Amino acid sequence: SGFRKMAFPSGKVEGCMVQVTCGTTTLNGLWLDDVVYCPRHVICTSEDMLNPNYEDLLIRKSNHNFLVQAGNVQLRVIGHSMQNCVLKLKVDTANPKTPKYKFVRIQPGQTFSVLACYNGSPSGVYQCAMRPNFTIKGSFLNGSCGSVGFNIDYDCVSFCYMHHMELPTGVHAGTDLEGNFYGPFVDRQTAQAAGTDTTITVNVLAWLYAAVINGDRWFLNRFTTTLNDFNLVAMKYNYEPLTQDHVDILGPLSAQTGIAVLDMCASLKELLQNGMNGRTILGSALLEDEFTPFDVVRQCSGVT
Amino acid sequence: SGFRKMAFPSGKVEGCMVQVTCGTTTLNGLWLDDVVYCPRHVICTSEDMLNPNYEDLLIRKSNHNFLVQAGNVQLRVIGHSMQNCVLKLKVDTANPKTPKYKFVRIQPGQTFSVLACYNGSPSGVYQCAMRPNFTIKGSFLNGSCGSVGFNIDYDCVSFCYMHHMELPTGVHAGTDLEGNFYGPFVDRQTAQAAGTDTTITVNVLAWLYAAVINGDRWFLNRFTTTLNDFNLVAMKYNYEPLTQDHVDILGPLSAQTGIAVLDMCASLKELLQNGMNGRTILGSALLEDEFTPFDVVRQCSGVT
Ligand SMILES: O=C(Cc1cccc(Cl)c1)Nc1cncc2c1CCCN2
Ligand SMILES: O=C(Cc1cccc(Cl)c1)Nc1cncc2c1CCCN2
Repeated sequence: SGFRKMAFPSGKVEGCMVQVTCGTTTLNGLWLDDVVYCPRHVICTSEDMLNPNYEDLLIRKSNHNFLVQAGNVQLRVIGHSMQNCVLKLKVDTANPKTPKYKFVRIQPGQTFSVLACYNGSPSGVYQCAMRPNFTIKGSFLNGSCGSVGFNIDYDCVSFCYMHHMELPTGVHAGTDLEGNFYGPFVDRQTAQAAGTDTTITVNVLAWLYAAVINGDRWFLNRFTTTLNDFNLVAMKYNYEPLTQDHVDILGPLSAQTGIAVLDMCASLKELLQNGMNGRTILGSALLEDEFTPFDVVRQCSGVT
Repeated sequence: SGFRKMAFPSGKVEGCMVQVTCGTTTLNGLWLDDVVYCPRHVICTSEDMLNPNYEDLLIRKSNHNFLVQAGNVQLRVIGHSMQNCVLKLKVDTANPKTPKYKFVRIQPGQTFSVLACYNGSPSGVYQCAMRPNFTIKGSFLNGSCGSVGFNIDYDCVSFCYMHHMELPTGVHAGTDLEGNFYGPFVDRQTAQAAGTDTTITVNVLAWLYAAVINGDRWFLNRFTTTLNDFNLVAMKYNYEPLTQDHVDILGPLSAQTGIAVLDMCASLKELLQNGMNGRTILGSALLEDEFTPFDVVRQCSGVT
């Protein structure tokens, strides 16, 4: 029992982290096979970031201008190319610690672990979610760029995020491993404001199921609702609309607890309308939305 | 910017996790050098746990009864000994992945990362604190025993906890790596109730400093207080008494923000008395106490 914001074990990803320096800029790179992936803004100075023309800036760079260091050893760069907002640096050595891996582009509401790095060295690991406004609420300082987000399925690492920037609002934006940003963000130091950060309803419901499984049941009420009635309330509280796909995904949690999905929706509706009244659920005074239904099943079953 | 409940990168500890089986019981072991450490209740059946005489149960066990598996390979047990509540299984092979390590016994209020494991395989990593009642609020299922808690200082892993049991209240108890339980708990299936789970005041203050550093300042007020006045309020709210040692430890955070420790105490006093009023601090609707002052400085400075 007990329910924690748990990240995947980071060892497989730690073995991929390298330092990439170009000119005066140093950030993190991801070394998989004989390619090092990193944010293309490694070629920029702080001035260049105001209005960068990446193609023009990249013309002035050669393979020997990209310094890649894996631990205390230097890797030889034998090629470089720009794919969207990432640079792919071909090195002459395949990473001996390359795990089985995939590059995936996640949807909003999906969770992943982040291995925060500086100078190619890991500092910490934490769990987060891709927000519905395509930002992440991370913990990143200067030099954290190129730190990655990932999920693990047994021995396969699915890389889904690469850190690129912090918006003026303190929230984070980045790309998938093909270099395409999540959301409308661009790698420029310009006014970029995020849209509404709505709550991931299906995740809140999964976490309510995790609470019941772990014994916190005070919020269970004698009511039920319909998808349309629930969604009227969810719109009012800036919650994402719940669909039949979401109800389907909550099926195993509904079966495990014997609480119909729409009954849990009615409990969530009353929590939104009445508040917590100074009470807590799984040690939280607010409704947690960074656990997917898959995360709840995984944590509650012990998948290694 | 941004502030997350961050765990240490787990790779160094993942390379130490093994499966230990004795009879019908399987749990996790920690393989460091040529010794595998594990909870001594690996020799017990579920019936034995009601009133175990570990010395008597251990007499019936020989080296060949302890099955140790590191990945898909079996380790040869050439000796075994009981040290307090842990078994030390001497194997014929030194762990090639043994990191630089220490065994430390932490004090209540101190935080550490847990690598939750099942069958010697890592499932997740999360950050927790040793509660003032010597319990931990973990996320452990059956088979998680022997999972460890640790801190990392550059390349040295300081192991501080080994998981042993879940109390009837859903909270967790375990030992340091010398086999001594934290708190008054015993490795027996008997009525063991935890004492008052008080809030770690110094950690709440550190987290209030982290909030100011990250821009959440609404709770800062025009008041100050004294240690004795603050402590009268802290007693009323089941908060640990704040000492001059704690004020000293918050010195760097006080200097960074320019907010005197006793001024932050007065802000915390008003938060306790008036509540949050539906507001949040660092995305939390309650006062977080599982970040030490060292954790706040580490996260806010980027120590790798
Ligand atoms: O945001 C940037 C630099 C940057 C500027 C403009 C565009 C792009 Cl793509 C990147 N780096 C960063 C990332 N995460 C966190 C923090 C920083 C620096 C300040 C402290 N925190
Ligand atoms: O508590 C025990 C077994 C046990 C019984 C009595 C004494 C001792 Cl030392 C150990 N194992 C466990 C640990 N953490 C979590 C969960 C379990 C099983 C139930 C599910 N969760």
